[PDB]
Amino acid sequence: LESVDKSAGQVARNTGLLESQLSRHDQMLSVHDIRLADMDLRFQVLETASYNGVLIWKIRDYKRRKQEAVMGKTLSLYSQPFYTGYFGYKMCARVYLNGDGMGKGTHLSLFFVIMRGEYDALLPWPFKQKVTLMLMDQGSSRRHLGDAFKPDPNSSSFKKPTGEMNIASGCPVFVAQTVLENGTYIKDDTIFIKVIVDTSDLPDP
Amino acid sequence: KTAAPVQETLHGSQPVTQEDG
Repeated sequence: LESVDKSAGQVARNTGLLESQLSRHDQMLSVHDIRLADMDLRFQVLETASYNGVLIWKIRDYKRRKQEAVMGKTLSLYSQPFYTGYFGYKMCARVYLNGDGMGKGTHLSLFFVIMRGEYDALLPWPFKQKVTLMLMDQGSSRRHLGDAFKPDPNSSSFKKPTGEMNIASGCPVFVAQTVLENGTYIKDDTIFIKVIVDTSDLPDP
Repeated sequence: KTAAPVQETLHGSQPVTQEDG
């Protein structure tokens, strides 16, 4: 037995059959998992996208996300896109809590983004809307640190997007880190930022 | 008669810090 022992062994040339199939699943379950896990973000995102010219991005795990810009590894964070409506400007928002450039480690920089979202095409270009950038405190009234600024249509951050996102255009200078952490701006270890796109006087139906 | 703010630079490929002066 060694010629037909392989006959009995043909049943072993079966192992690789069950095997090779199972492979097709760890693949899928993974791809699916990466997808399931993927559907989560999108579902955690669809729930938190403002539709009326304003934003309130809630930042937590703070002392975790500072030691990322401070010990360089996870510098900037972004909010969620917030539109003027459902089919318009996909204005995102990124935070440089430690800072970037002329306010890096001596200030907390926060800027206003503008994204490319289908309905850029039909909507008036270039961006030309007021954008009040403020900081929300958890405590009492607590002054809402931040300002706006009128878009200088010549700014290369207000064009009609051509790539996934735009050129930031906020303030590398916002709140001296020595004031942000010198308050309650980080209650329960969490901060909040309010964005305001002065839509006020705009052509309406 | 609007407002003159800051723009940014434009990313590259190599190591370096987010700068635009």
